[PDB]
Amino acid sequence: GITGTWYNQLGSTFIVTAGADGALTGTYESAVGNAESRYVLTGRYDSAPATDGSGTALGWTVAWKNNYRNAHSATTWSGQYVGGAEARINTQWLLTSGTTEANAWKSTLVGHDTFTKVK
Amino acid sequence: GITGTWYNQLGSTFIVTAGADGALTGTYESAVGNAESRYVLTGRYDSAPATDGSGTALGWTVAWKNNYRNAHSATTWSGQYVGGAEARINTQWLLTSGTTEANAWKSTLVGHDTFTKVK
Amino acid sequence: GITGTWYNQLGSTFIVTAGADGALTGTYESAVGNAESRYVLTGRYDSAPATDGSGTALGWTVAWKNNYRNAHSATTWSGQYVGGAEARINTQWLLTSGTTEANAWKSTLVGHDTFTKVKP
Amino acid sequence: AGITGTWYNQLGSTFIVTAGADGALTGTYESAVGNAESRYVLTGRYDSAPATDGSGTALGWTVAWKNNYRNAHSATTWSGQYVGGAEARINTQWLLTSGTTEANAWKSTLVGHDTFTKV
Ligand SMILES: O=C(O)CCCC[C@@H]1SC[C@@H]2NC(=O)N[C@@H]21
Ligand SMILES: O=C(O)CCCC[C@@H]1SC[C@@H]2NC(=O)N[C@@H]21
Ligand SMILES: O=C(O)CCCC[C@@H]1SC[C@@H]2NC(=O)N[C@@H]21
Ligand SMILES: O=C(O)CCCC[C@@H]1SC[C@@H]2NC(=O)N[C@@H]21
Repeated sequence: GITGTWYNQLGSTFIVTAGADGALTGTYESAVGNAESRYVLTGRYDSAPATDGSGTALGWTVAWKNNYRNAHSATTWSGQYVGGAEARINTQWLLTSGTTEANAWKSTLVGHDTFTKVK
Repeated sequence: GITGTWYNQLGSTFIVTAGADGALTGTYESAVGNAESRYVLTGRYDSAPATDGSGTALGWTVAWKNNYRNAHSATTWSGQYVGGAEARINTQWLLTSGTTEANAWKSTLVGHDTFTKVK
Repeated sequence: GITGTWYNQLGSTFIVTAGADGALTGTYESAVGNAESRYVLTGRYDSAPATDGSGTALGWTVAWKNNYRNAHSATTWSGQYVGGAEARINTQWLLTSGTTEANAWKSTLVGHDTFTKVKP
Repeated sequence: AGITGTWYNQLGSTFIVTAGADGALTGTYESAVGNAESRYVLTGRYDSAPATDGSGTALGWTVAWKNNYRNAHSATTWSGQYVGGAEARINTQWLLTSGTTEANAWKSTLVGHDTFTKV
């Protein structure tokens, strides 16, 4: 259910393949921030989720360097996939920028992204 | 400097290889929680960091399923590598469990782990 | 604007008064968790926000002890009030439970609540 | 009662607090970093009947970063627990939200962790 194209509330595009082995691989294109075009992502998901009606835990990382620019930053998304008619991936994320030690207190943004199969 | 065996303040063991393509690959073994033995990890890091004294941004994911146990959960660590005489990786993390829709409000733990190469 | 009765996406009820010099005071009633009835809250907000369309920063705390039970925990909400035709308070929160040192790694839940004045 | 007094975190900030019998926290905060000058009002709450099994005492407080000297249009909340004894600490995680346009709301919130000691 996870493999495919997903869109969050910002209009970013998350292209992912879920491997039989628990791997997530794909590309991420952000609608905002110091980013242009596609970035590599890799992550992991629970390939044998609970028998009951529970979400499928997952996470992935983008480092914001590609052939066009380098923001010296990385975002990790941690969340769960929920299938069905209005399938969603509900996430919280941490975006860490490379900082000097003096500025490390302000290195990390936190937020939440909800991904759907429709824009 | 990222490639190696790292330990956090809980005693967990993070074995990682940093590839020239920006990939992080390896295994994680937690000293705590619903976990036993090693788990696959994958992540990304900035392969061309700033040269101005800033750390190197990175992130990785563990889904807590292996051949022995499945916690139906995933952790993402977002942080930066700080080089020096005593290299360190400073992270914040998000641990999401698969939940029902009604219990989604309590799906995600947050914390912070600091890693060094001192066993 | 901020003063009023607010409800989040869980159906929890946030009754707050914004004071002239930056105080937030009121009661919180959670629809979920180890909680029943109302709890005291206190917080702070920016009483002189920007006038450029930016939201109004604010935050508050609940310790989850009242006359009926005590969860040995506290939540803080950090967020901003967004004025307009549909007033909204958008927050992220941290819920810390009192733990032993050995369990401190799992002391804190994180989430996000959005509040409106629409009664469920 | 162990909460009442002057605390310092790892940044050099000073946290001056009084714990009321009813569960109130009141005092002042002076940050060593950020868009901040002199003391700011804080208010918060703590568990005034904590467990007696060696667990910490849950607490939180808020600073809005306006005082008579300046206004950063931001607020921080600290959520954590007090741990007593010879090496007393208040261990926290925090969320700092800046007032933003809706277009920039995705980057409104910084997250971190502060450890307060009596020294
Ligand atoms: O500005 C940067 O340093 C890189 C781009 C950051 C984009 C963030 S990642 C979290 C949030 N979700 C998105 O789809 N975009 C932003
Ligand atoms: O309990 C689970 O659901 C799986 C084990 C989680 C262990 C967490 S991940 C964050 C923290 N850092 C560690 O080294 N262990 C814990
Ligand atoms: O279970 C507890 O320890 C006390 C109740 C916590 C309820 C939380 S606070 C964050 C979220 N928002 C709500 O309205 N309820 C939950
Ligand atoms: O820059 C601002 O908007 C106001 C100052 C923020 C200071 C933060 S609060 C979290 C962290 N802990 C501190 O003691 N200072 C910083």
